[PDB]
Amino acid sequence: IRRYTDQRSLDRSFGLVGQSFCAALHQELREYYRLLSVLHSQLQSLT
Amino acid sequence: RIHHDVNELLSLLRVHAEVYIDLLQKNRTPYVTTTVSAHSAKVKIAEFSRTPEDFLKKYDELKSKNTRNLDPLVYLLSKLTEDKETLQYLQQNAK
Amino acid sequence: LVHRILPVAASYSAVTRFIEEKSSFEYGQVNHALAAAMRTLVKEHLILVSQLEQLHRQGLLSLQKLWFYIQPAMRTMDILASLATSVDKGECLGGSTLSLLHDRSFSYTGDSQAQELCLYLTKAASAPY
Amino acid sequence: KRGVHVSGASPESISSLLSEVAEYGTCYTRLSHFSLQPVLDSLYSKGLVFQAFTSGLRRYLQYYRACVLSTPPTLS
Amino acid sequence: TEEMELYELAQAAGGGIDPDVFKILVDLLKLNVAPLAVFQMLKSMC
Repeated sequence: IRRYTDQRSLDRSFGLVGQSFCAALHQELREYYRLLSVLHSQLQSLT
Repeated sequence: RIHHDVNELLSLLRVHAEVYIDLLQKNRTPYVTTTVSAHSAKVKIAEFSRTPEDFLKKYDELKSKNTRNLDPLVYLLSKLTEDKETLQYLQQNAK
Repeated sequence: LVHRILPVAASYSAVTRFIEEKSSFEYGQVNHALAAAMRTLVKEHLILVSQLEQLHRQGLLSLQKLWFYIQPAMRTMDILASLATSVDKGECLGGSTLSLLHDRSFSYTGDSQAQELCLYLTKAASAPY
Repeated sequence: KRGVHVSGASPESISSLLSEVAEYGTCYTRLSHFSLQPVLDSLYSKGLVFQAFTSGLRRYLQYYRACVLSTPPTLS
Repeated sequence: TEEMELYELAQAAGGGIDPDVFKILVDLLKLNVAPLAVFQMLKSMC
């Protein structure tokens, strides 16, 4: 999703419909980054 | 509506007044689905035990087929109680 | 006594497959909504197993009485192996599978634990239809 | 475990005690063997009453195990 | 006949009908007919 997202958002011919779309993909990736430190800190029922 | 092919022709196709009244007796309603079958009618194939494994195995495969027409065959599994009153005409017809 | 526990564990692999086929989007509106709750059923069964899978480091488990632990616990899992057949009859969809799920929502009445899963799946599955 | 004759010196008398719990035992193995297999509304010969009957019969056999296994082996 | 549910089911246990009449009776299940009425109308003339 990251590789598709930056490789489509870098394309200036891809337009606003596509740039805002991949910006939404970026923000959903930023929201996705939350739980990866939780999975850390619960080791610092799960099983 | 379309009683020409499956009621008039089916009434005319019999080898034997109720010539036109048989379609009114078998006047089907196309808006229904009311089968009179039950799970007790599954033992109708047990009387024909010529090869009962390949007489009992067919019903699960016919149910596993994606057609919903296997339900009204409860009376048709028993069929006619007269001795070969439908089955024996094919041997005369093949000649 | 291992083979007493084998079929529930076997049943789980049919139901996580019912996720990863019936939640690919080609099957139909009613069908994806069933797998949307079968998502919940696999984590429910694995959360159940997470109440036991810790225990080997302290020895509470035993081979005879794991049957006693699993006998009320299959009802979260071992209903759904049949719900697979209920969609896999002809790749059924739409109202023509909701009729079968409708009559399956009243199906088992003597034990009466297989009714609720079909009922609760019909609630999720019929809503978008 | 019928050591007929010799067998490390225990007489006919103990065989007549052991072959009593053969009667209780084979009736538990066979009645539990009879009650063990479910019907699932699927055996074709067994209307649903028989399912509830066999369930209560397994409740009884579970109580029987719960009694046997509570028993200290430190008894004659 | 010429169908998987019209032809295979017509010769399972003991079998035997007229083939065209058997195909018409197999097609009558899709015509939403009451199972007893068509058989009674056939048996009242045959």
